[PDB]
Amino acid sequence: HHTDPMVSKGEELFTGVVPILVELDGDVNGHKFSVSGEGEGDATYGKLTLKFICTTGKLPVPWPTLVTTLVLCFSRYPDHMKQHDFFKSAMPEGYVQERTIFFKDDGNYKTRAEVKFEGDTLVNRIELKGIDFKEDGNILGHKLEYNYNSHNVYIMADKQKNGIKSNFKIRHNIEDGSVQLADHYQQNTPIGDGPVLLPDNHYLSTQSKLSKDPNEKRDHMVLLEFVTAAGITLG
Repeated sequence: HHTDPMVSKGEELFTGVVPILVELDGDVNGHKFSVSGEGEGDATYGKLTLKFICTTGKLPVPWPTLVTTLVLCFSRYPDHMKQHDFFKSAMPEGYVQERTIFFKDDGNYKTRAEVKFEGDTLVNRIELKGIDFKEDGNILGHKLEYNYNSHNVYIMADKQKNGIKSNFKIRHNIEDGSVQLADHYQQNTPIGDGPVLLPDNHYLSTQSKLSKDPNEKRDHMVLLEFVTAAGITLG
């Protein structure tokens, strides 16, 4: 029950708990790897629960560096901001999410993902290419703590592309107390030709907890993530 049928369409796709599939194929400095993830999203609470498995053995980069790569349609948009929810409005046909992630004093990830429904399942299919990493650096050397700092991300409309853009900084904690900066540049465009909601500037607030499955012998990450939109006030 929103007065905007365009909003009603997206809210209906995401009521209740929605199953999620993630499939990633990566290549970082010639180390090829794959990751499969499964879980559930509950967009009413901006809540995601996912378990990822490296299906090619040991992950050649640290799990925290892949959190942002590995479904913003599950973000909680407050009622007064639902007319700005691009991610759900592009569903079910979906959207393309592209990033370049610059690791300060190290290499970069380039990622391309298609996020869309396959039946009732929300699917995130990703290709990742990483180049120019130091083989003894914080990434290829696995020197980052297994956690994730909370942060806020500014979202802007990209009118020319009928989508959105976002640039933001992730600070990964290094095992010695320092931080490893990951500068994200992001763009999202609809897969379909139909209309989407293009947003006013706002931000997404995110918190993530990383854990392990004590019964799991494959290299894996359990992820609990909350994402909530904010920065537009209800006067």
